[PDB]
Amino acid sequence: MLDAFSRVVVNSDAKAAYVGGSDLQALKSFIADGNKRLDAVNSIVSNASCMVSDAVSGMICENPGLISPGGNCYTNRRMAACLRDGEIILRYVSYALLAGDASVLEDRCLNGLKETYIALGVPTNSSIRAVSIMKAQAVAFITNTATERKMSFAAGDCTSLASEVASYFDRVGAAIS
Amino acid sequence: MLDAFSRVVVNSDAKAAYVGGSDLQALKSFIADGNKRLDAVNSIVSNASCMVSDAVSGMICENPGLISPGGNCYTNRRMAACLRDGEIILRYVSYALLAGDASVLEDRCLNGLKETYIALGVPTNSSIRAVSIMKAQAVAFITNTATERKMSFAAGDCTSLASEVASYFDRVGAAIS
Amino acid sequence: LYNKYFSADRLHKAPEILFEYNKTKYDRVGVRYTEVTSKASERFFPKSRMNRAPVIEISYREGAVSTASVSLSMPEISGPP
Ligand SMILES: *C(=C)C1=C(C)[C@@H](Cc2[nH]c(/C=C3N=C(/C=C4\NC(=O)[C@H](C)[C@H]4[C@@H](*)C)C(C)=C\3CCC(=O)O)c(CCC(=O)O)c2C)NC1=O
Ligand SMILES: *[C@@H](C)[C@H]1/C(=C/C2=NC(=C\c3[nH]c(C[C@H]4NC(=O)C(C=C)=C4C)c(C)c3CCC(=O)O)/C(CCC(=O)O)=C2C)NC(=O)[C@@H]1C
Ligand SMILES: *[C@@H](C)[C@H]1/C(=C/C2=NC(=C\c3[nH]c(C[C@H]4NC(=O)C(C=C)=C4C)c(C)c3CCC(=O)O)/C(CCC(=O)O)=C2C)NC(=O)[C@@H]1C
Ligand SMILES: *[C@@H](C)[C@H]1/C(=C/C2=NC(=C\c3[nH]c(C[C@H]4NC(=O)C(C=C)=C4C)c(C)c3CCC(=O)O)/C(CCC(=O)O)=C2C)NC(=O)[C@@H]1C
Ligand SMILES: *[C@H](C)[C@H]1/C(=C/C2=NC(=C\c3[nH]c(C[C@H]4NC(=O)C(C=C)=C4C)c(C)c3CCC(=O)O)/C(CCC(=O)O)=C2C)NC(=O)[C@@H]1C
Ligand SMILES: C=CC1=C(C)[C@@H](Cc2[nH]c(/C=C3N=C(/C=C4\NC(=O)[C@H](C)[C@H]4CC)C(C)=C\3CCC(=O)O)c(CCC(=O)O)c2C)NC1=O
Repeated sequence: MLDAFSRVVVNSDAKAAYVGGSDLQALKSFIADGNKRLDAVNSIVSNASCMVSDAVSGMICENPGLISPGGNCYTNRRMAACLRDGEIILRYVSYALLAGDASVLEDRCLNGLKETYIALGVPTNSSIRAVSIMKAQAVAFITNTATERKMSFAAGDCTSLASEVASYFDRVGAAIS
Repeated sequence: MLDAFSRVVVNSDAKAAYVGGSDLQALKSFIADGNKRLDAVNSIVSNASCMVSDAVSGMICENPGLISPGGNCYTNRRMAACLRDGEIILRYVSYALLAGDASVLEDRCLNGLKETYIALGVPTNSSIRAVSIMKAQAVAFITNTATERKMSFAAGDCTSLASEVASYFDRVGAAIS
Repeated sequence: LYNKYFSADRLHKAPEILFEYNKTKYDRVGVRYTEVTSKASERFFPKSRMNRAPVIEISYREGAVSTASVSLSMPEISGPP
C-alpha cells in the first residue's frame, strides 16, 4: 500500500491508487495514530473547496487592491489561477499530514516557489495571509470547533494532530517569506 | 522503415506518422537491439520535461551570475528561451538514439550552433554543463539506476545503449567547445 | 543576427517521439516535427508535473471499519470560483 502511494507521487501519472481491508491495516500499522490521523485528513479534504474559496476571499477583503486593475487577482484568468494555487498548497499540506512528514510539501510544492512567485509578480505577503486563513480553518475542522459546520467523530482528544497541521502550514510562509 | 521517420524531418510539415505491426517489426529488425532501444528511448521521453528543467536549473544554481543583471538567463524571456534550447537539444538526441545514428543531431541541430552561440553571447561553457547533466540523467534512466525514479523493464544488460547516448551527448559539447 | 543557420521559417523546430505502448496488439511508435514551446517558471515546475497536487479520498461510516478505503491521485486542478 505505501509503495503504491509513493509511486503515484514519484510517477506524477494522475492514476488513482485503491486499497482493501488487509492493505489498509498494513498502512495503519506503519502510520502513527492512523485512526485519528485519517479522520483529521478527512476533515480537511471534505471541506477543501469551501476552505480555499473563503481564504482567497478573505485575502481580498483585507487587500481590495488585488482585484483593482493592475491587481494580481484582476481578470477571471488570474482569479482562477490564484484559487488553483490555494488548492495546490492545501492538497500538499494534507498529504504531509497523512505521511507525518514535511518532505513531500517541501520537495514538490515549496522548493522554487518563492523564486517563481517573484518572477511572476505574485505578492508573497498576500499569499501568506491566504495560507494563514487555511491554517485557522484546518485547526478548527480537526478539533471540530468550526462555527458553521460540525463533523462526526468518536469522542477523544486530537490536539497533537491540530499542532501537526499548524507546523505544516507555517512551513509554507517560511518558504515564501 | 527509418526513411519514413527521416521523411517527416525532411518535410518539417508537423504532420504525425505512426508505425505498428509489420512496419514496426521491420524497424525493430533493421535497428540494433530495437526491443531494448525502444525502452531506452521511452525511458528518456517519459522523463524529458523534468530532465531539461533540472539540467537548465542545474547550470544556474552552480553559476548564479547567469541570472544576475546582464546575465544570459536574466529576465523571463531569456529563461524561457534557455529552457527551450534544452528541450530542442534533448529532442534531437532522443531521435539519434531511436535511429542509432548521430547524423540527424549533427546536421539539423549542431551544424552552426557554435557560431550562433558566439554571435548571441550564449555561454558555451555553461551550455556544456547543462548537456552533461542530461547525459548523466539519460544514462541513469537507460540502466534504471536513477535514485529519484524506477521504471519497469525486462531483465538484461543495457550498457551499450547507455555508452551510445553518452557519445551522442558528447557530440554536442564537441561541436560548441 | 543568426539567420544563416536558424532561418525564421524553421527556427526552434525539433522532432517529437510518441509511444502507444501497453503490451497490446495495436501498440505503435510515432514521430512528428513540432515547434518547441516553454515558459520561464519551468526550472522548478516542469510541464510533466506542473499544477498537480495530491487528491486524497477517504470512505468511512461509524463502526463500519471493515468497509473503509483510502485513495490517492494527482491530476491537474482548477480552483472553483
Ligand atoms: C473578508 C470580508 C473575510 C472573509 C471572506 C473571511 C475569511 C476568513 N475565514 C476565517 C476562518 C474560518 N473560515 C472557515 C471556513 C468555513 N467554515 C465552514 O464551516 C465551511 C465548511 C467553510 C467554508 C465557508 C472556518 C472553518 C474558519 C475557522 C473556524 C470558524 O468557524 O471561524 C478567518 C479567520 C482567520 C483568522 O483567525 O485570522 C478569515 C479571516 N473573513 C473576513 O474577514
Ligand atoms: C480528531 C481527528 C477528532 C476525533 C477522532 C477520533 N476518531 C477515533 C476513532 C475512529 N475513527 C475511525 C475512522 C478513520 N479510521 C479509518 O481507518 C478511516 C478510513 C480509512 C477513518 C476515516 C475509526 C474506525 C475509529 C474507531 C472507532 C469507531 O469509530 O468505530 C477516536 C478514538 C481513538 C482512536 O481510535 O484512535 C477519536 C478521538 N475525535 C475528536 O473528538 C476530534 C474532533
Ligand atoms: C526531474 C527531477 C527528473 C530527474 C532528474 C535527475 N537529475 C539527476 C542528476 C543531477 N541533476 C543535477 C542538477 C542539480 N545539482 C546541483 O548541484 C544543482 C543546484 C543546486 C542542481 C539543480 C546534477 C548536478 C545531477 C548529477 C549529475 C552528475 O554529475 O552525475 C538524475 C540522476 C541522479 C542519479 O544518478 O541517481 C536524474 C534522473 N529524476 C527523475 O526521476 C525525474 C523524472
Ligand atoms: C535497457 C534499455 C533497459 C532494458 C530493456 C529491455 N527491454 C527488453 C525487452 C522488451 N522490451 C519491450 C518493449 C519495447 N518494444 C516495443 O515494441 C515497444 C513499443 C512499441 C517498446 C517500448 C519489448 C516488447 C521487449 C521484448 C520482450 C517482451 O515481450 O517483454 C529486455 C530483454 C531483452 C531480451 O529479450 O533478452 C531488456 C533488457 N532492461 C533493463 O534492465 C534496462 C533498464
Ligand atoms: C493566489 C493565492 C496568489 C496568486 C497566484 C498566482 N499564481 C499564478 C501562477 C503560477 N503559480 C504556480 C505555482 C503552482 N504550480 C505548481 O505546479 C505548484 C506546485 C506543484 C504550484 C504551487 C505556477 C507554476 C504558476 C505559473 C504557471 C501557470 O499559471 O500555470 C498566477 C498567474 C500569473 C500570471 O498571470 O502570469 C497567479 C495570479 N496571485 C495572487 O494575487 C495571490 C497572492
Ligand atoms: C534546431 C536547433 C536549434 C537550437 C539548438 C536553438 C539555438 C538557438 N537559441 C537561441 C536563443 C537563446 N539561446 C539561449 C540559451 C542559453 N542561455 C544561457 O545562458 C544558457 C547557457 C543557454 C541554455 C542552456 C538564450 C537565453 C537565448 C536567447 C537569446 C536572445 O534573446 O538574444 C536562438 C536564437 C533565437 C533568438 O534569440 O531570437 C537559436 C537559433 N534553436 C534552434 O532552432
